[PDB]
Amino acid sequence: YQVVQPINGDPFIGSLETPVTSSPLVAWYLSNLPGYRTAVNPLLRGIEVGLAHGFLLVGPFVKAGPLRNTEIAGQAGSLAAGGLVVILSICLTIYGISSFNEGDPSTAPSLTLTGRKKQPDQLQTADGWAKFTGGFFFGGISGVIWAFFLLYVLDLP
Amino acid sequence: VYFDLEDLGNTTGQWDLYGSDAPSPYNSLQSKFFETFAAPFTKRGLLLKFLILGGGSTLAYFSATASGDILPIKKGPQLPPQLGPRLG
Amino acid sequence: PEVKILVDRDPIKTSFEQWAKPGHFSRTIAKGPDTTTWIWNLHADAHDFDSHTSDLEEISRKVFSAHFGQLSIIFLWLSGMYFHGARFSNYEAWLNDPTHIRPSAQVVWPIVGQEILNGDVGGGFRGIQITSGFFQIWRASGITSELQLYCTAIGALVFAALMLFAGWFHYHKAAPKLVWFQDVESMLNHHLAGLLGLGSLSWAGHQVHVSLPINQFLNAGVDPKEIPLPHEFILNRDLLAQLYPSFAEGATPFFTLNWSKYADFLTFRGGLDPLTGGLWLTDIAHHHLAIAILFLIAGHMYRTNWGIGHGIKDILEAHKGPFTGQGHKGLYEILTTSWHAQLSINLAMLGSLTIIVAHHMYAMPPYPYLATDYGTQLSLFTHHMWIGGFLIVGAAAHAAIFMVRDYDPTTRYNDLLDRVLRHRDAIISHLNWVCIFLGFHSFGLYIHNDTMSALGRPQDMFSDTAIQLQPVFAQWIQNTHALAPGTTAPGATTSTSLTWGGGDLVSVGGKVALLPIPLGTADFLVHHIHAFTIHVTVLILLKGVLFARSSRLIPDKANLGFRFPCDGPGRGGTCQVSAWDHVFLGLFWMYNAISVVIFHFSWKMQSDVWGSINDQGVVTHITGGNFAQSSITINGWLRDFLWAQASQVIQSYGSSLSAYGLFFLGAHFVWAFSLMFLFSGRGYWQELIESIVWAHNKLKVAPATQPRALSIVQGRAVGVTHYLLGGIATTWAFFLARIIAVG
Amino acid sequence: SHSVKIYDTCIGCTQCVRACPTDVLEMIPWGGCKAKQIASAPRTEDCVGCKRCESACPTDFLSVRVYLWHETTRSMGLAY
Amino acid sequence: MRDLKTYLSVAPVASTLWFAALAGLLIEINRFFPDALTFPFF
Amino acid sequence: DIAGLTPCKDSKQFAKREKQSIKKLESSLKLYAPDSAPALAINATIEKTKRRFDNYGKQGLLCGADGLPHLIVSGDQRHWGEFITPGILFLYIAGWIGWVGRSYLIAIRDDKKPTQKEIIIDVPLATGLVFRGFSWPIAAYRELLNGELVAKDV
Amino acid sequence: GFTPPELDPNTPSPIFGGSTGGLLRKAQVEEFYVITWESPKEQIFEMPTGGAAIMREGPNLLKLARKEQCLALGTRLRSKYKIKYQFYRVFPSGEVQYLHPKDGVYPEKVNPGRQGVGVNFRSIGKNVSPIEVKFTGKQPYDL
Ligand code: CLA
Ligand code: CLA
Ligand code: CLA
Ligand code: CLA
Ligand SMILES: CC1=C(C/C=C(\C)CCC[C@H](C)CCC[C@H](C)CCCC(C)C)C(=O)c2ccccc2C1=O
Ligand code: SF4
Ligand code: SF4
Repeated sequence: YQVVQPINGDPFIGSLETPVTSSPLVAWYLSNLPGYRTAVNPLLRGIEVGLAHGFLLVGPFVKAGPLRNTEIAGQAGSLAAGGLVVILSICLTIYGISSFNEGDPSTAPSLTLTGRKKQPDQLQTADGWAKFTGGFFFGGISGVIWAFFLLYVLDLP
Repeated sequence: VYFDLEDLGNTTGQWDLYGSDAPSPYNSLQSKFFETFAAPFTKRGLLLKFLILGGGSTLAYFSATASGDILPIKKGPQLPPQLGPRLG
Repeated sequence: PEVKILVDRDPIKTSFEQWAKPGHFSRTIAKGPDTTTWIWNLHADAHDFDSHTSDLEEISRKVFSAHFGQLSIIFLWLSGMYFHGARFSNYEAWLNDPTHIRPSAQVVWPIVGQEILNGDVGGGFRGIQITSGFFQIWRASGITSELQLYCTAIGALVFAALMLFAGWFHYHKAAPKLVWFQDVESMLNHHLAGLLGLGSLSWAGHQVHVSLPINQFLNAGVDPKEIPLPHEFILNRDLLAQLYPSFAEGATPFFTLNWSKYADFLTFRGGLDPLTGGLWLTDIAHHHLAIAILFLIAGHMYRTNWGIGHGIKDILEAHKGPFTGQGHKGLYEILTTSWHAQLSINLAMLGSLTIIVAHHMYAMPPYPYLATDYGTQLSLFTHHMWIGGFLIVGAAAHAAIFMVRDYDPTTRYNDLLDRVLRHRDAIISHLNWVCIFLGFHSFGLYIHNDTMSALGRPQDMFSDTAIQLQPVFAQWIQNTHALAPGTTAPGATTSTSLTWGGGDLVSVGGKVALLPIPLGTADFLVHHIHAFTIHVTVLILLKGVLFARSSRLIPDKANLGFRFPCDGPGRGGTCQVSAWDHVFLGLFWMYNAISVVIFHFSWKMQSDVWGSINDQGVVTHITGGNFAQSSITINGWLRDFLWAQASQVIQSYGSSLSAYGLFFLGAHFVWAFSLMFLFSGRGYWQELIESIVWAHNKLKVAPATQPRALSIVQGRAVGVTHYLLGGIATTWAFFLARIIAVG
Repeated sequence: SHSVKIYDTCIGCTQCVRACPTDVLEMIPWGGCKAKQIASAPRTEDCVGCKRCESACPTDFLSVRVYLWHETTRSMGLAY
Repeated sequence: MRDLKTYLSVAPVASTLWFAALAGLLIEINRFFPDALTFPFF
Repeated sequence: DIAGLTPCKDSKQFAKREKQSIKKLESSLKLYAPDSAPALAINATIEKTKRRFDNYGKQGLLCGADGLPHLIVSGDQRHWGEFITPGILFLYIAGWIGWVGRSYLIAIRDDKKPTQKEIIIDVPLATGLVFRGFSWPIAAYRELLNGELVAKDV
Repeated sequence: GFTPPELDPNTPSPIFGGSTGGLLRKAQVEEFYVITWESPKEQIFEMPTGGAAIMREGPNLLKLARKEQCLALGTRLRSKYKIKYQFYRVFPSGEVQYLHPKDGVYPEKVNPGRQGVGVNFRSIGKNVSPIEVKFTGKQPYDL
């Protein structure tokens, strides 16, 4: 008995199957992250990714920024997080402009790990990525606003 | 088989390892909320102009209207000027 | 199957005929030189035995005799050391006032004014102060008169003769057989019990009979000439009983198991003896006894000829799990066939052991009056650190050599190694990411602190006074060490070392010996820098080892050899793809790591430990505790460490330390000299030598041995050799001048 | 792709073809030299530019010449 | 014997003997005539 | 004197360097006993220092404002012992070395393996050629006039 | 006249557990290569990408990412073992292109059906100076 097996039974594809790669917990959890929901409108997946990251980014900027000890304005350091979301929404935007063209189809795989044919994820399409950037921006600024909305009764505010 | 000149996506491993392909877990109403309020942001060209100009004007506002209580560069020197090694 | 002595008679005749034939060992080199490159190859392949022949037996016999020659040279070196201690030294004067006399064992001749280097070292002696620490060793062993050092030098000369003769004997006369070398079980048994066990027992026997009594008399202030000779403690046991009473019994508690009586001279008190500053000699003798027993037992694990015992093959094969397949099966055949594999393992372990020695000897001074000879301690630490680093780089080199030359899955397979090769990509990518993360999260903090201190924002730095990054784990560990005596160590009277236990500051002769070492944000940053540099060195060396055979760029790299320049300008460029060049770069990075390590050591000891103690207990360190605030900044390391402590070496002219002032600049010179080789390539130099050869041939004075610029590999070898020599010698001169002046 | 050329100084020892790691060189019949054969480079699209062929040419000066030209995926030695 | 003399004629050994004799000579010259920035005998 | 320099016998800084150097050695001497070996060593260094300074001042060495002997290599006949005379001595020795080595390379260039006698020295041939450099300016000059020193058309 | 063997899929592949040096997205969208050989028995052979594999008895098919990996493995198949080998190129469309041995004869052995490509009929030092090809798309060696 052995634990490490070739990637999907093919030894000549550059990868391996390990508990980190191929495991029911890892496979399910990654299959349930919004970036891997290959049948959902990319606008909504962008909303979730934007909400999670915009919410997370507020913490470090507020607690480590220059105005951190000047409590008069340190709570407004979420603006820096919001500015990074703006910058990242530009990085996301300019990425799709160069990667996918208007009439180009999806570059995502049109297969399944079991061989059956599949409908490619619309995220690797020009309009799909545009919806994801718009969703990430909307959820991003919403995540920063909602994170700054909370401030009190926390051990590290 | 693993080598099939017909389908090279299966031959070269062009698979979706962690794609779910399941229907949406996001219920309705909520999705329509985001699909109508995040609608104008999904034009990548318009979003690019909106981000650059909007972000640049936001940066210009908070920089032009800065405060001496927040930035030492605007507060300026509060002490009398020093004296150079020989000159002023 | 039966371990026994096996040799051949007269395999190689003793004659000078092959002396007169340069390059006799190689078949291409023996034809003589057509160009000058020959001259270099003769020295590069001088010790590459497994490339001179393919017979493992010849190789093993050559290696055996080379070991004997090395032992002869080491014994000659020790003979020189003891003889200089006897003939040109002030050891008898240092023995009466060890706290004021400077140890010296070299006196220069007066020819061109170099007699200025014969500086006033005390005891009416003009010489060169030594930092090797032989005085402390000779005092700990109990040596008093120059006659005993003379006799030790003569014995070392005789032993050098014996080793040289044995080297000649086991190659030209009775030369052992392959199976004899391959009796690994017997060899490990004799090295654990016979070599290490009986050696520790012999040294414990000396320490309980000579070191302890003579050192008691030295501590009491008795004049060394008025001290009884060591053998007088072996005849009249009244002398031994007047110092250690248990010797009045006569090995009776040892046989009756009343060992509790021997606690007089076999103790577990720990810490330091406050009179000498070294570990309690009774504790060291008890230690050597315990080590002797442990090794004498461990030398019985492996079976030989009497059934009982282990076979390493079975132990290896039995260790295989679900992640590693049939792991360890095949390793016994690998490690009994390849010399380079054994050399890699042993170089790695011996280098890491040397580093461990460097730490343990500073934190637990073993010899009397060693802790206060700051020059000797700093020099010992730095020297052992460099030895260990070089040996580990050599481990990497020989692992790669084994990969290229002795690895073959069709004959001697191993599952663990094959599995490692099947994901070298993942291993190297993850180590690469770890190195990037550590580089940002250690040195980037230094850049942050520099930029905050320059912008007039000392509260936005990472400091003990601002954003603190306390090494809580190491602090808690040293605290747990401090509280161990009497709790998780009831037999221990004091702490394991003084750097643990709070309080208990030991000082000798007005200078401090040891005290609790603080650990703050500076220590945290420096430890992370050390981890990062070690990781990058490991990345370079291991990536060279794993990709020695094949890669996506060159799938047949093993055919090109272990040491080859490149494989052409194609594929974008293939320079420095050989494993040899990976060792070549790992040399630079090992230097870059060890240098930061030793600078950390120097500044920490001069800031928070070493110094002068008052009569009332006021300790002022060599630098005024400036480590916490200055070392958290690159500009602080430039100013408060280099610029400040290089004063002694740039001011040593006109004194006995002027030789260090000369070596400082000479090492700067050779370091910059290496940059000509490291930044250039041999094509330009060959094109220059072309015009030079024209000039020579114009005047009928061109040599037959056509001049040729150095090879690419030789260019890199010369470059890294000179770079390392220059850097290490610069730091050597700087350290020695600084610590001998301010010590 | 890199350009490779064969000059008529070639003696026909077939050494450039043996050293080539991507099968770019060939040995064609010829009437100029004693071995009745000369080299040719019909598959420079696979040429990587290692100049392992030039390292093996005994002619003075070389009879194989590799002029490094426009880089491609094949000439850069990329497996990705 | 002839092979031993041929070894003594090799480049490093001949260089050491030659440079040792040269080093000793210059040392004795600077021992009987130390310092000397000039040619004083005119 | 020349270039504004003053002879070292006249310079006060030159004599002050000799004083301070000797007094510095004497300061090291007081630490040791009069019969000691370091004492005789320091006394010998003091006598060697006096001899050095006296010799420099006696042979007409010029001193600067720093009290250190400056050398004049313009060719002024008052100071030929500072460069031109030792330089002619060097050129005699250098030509000797080059001429003997050249004679050796010419003698072995017709050997079966000329490289053999370049990595294993033919000491008998060398010992017979080392004394031809004694007359190297003559043997070289004649080879210059007879066309034997330079290889034709190279 | 020579006829290249067509690539037969479903041909056995050597026994191998898998390594990280295998195919990547280049094989999916750009190209990849396939080497085939016969072999007499089951043996162990070092892989040009990773560790060791078990060469199956009878026809063997092995897909690699680069052409140089194929020729390197083939050369070792011809040296250590005594095995003939061919290899092809495979585009993402499914098309196959025969590569080596082109003529069915090894390239180091002269074959009469071969034509000259890039063969200059002069000494290498008889090329022209670069000024004589300036402002033209020529090189002194293309001629
Ligand atoms: C401190 C560093 C250093 C040093 C010392 C040199 C020195 C030299 N370079 Mg160099 N260079 C350097 C850095 C350095 N370079 C760097 C970083 C680069 C960029 C890659 C270059 C690129 C470069 C080029 C392109 C060229 C040189 C050339 C030269 C030589 C010029 C000739 C000369 O001046 O006579 C000698 C000067 C010396 C300093 C020699 C000092 C050493 C003496 C001989 C020591 C005596 C030996 C003594 C007995 C010690 C015993 C050693 C024992 C172990 C045996 C010279 C030896 C040119 C050349 O080749 O000249 C023809 C040449 O074209 N250099
Ligand atoms: C109790 C037995 C014994 C002892 C004391 C030693 C000791 C030593 N062995 Mg050894 N060995 C032994 C048994 C022993 N061996 C057996 C049974 C085998 C397998 C057959 C080997 C095979 C072996 C190999 C292959 C090598 C060694 C080497 C060494 C040296 C390692 C370097 C060192 O530690 O420096 C420390 C120096 C000392 C401790 C000085 C003491 C040396 C004494 C005088 C030697 C006495 C031990 C000797 C075996 C007795 C026989 C000699 C007698 C006939 C005259 C060392 C001196 C290495 C070597 O050759 O080094 C030259 C090495 O390559 N051993
Ligand atoms: C017990 C330790 C040990 C042993 C037995 C060996 C043995 C061997 N090594 Mg190795 N190595 C070691 C440690 C060791 N190494 C360490 C610690 C390193 C890290 C630096 C290396 C890195 C290394 C490399 C990169 C290579 C080897 C190679 C070799 C093989 C050929 C050695 C040779 O002939 O070189 C000849 C020795 C010389 C030409 C002398 C060179 C002069 C040195 C480098 C500078 C001298 C400076 C000196 C210390 C101080 C200055 C004095 C000066 C001013 C006079 C040989 C079997 C070579 C090989 O081909 O592998 C098969 C190879 O390329 N080793
Ligand atoms: C001072 C010169 C220098 C510097 C800065 C580096 C830096 C580095 N080396 Mg290198 N190296 C050097 C000299 C240097 N080396 C020399 C002379 C040699 C020849 C022996 C080598 C040989 C060598 C090898 C063989 C390897 C490296 C590797 C690395 C990288 C390790 C990963 C890391 O630490 O990430 C962190 C990055 C840094 C520490 C650089 C400073 C980053 C600052 C603090 C952050 C500033 C960011 C800022 C926002 C920039 C934006 C400004 C914008 C306006 C432009 C690293 C970037 C290893 C590697 O590839 O990585 C795994 C590796 O394999 N080096
Ligand atoms: C300078 C340099 C050289 C030239 C270096 C050379 C030629 C070293 C050899 C010089 C020594 C001094 C020649 C040996 C002289 C003999 C010992 C004979 C001398 C006679 C007596 C004085 C002993 C390279 O060959 C080279 C190659 C690759 C990368 C960089 C470089 C590089 O930088
Ligand atoms: S450079 Fe290399 S790949 Fe190109 S033709 Fe020459 S040998 Fe073949
Ligand atoms: S290596 Fe040179 S001489 Fe030999 S066949 Fe090729 S082109 Fe001709």
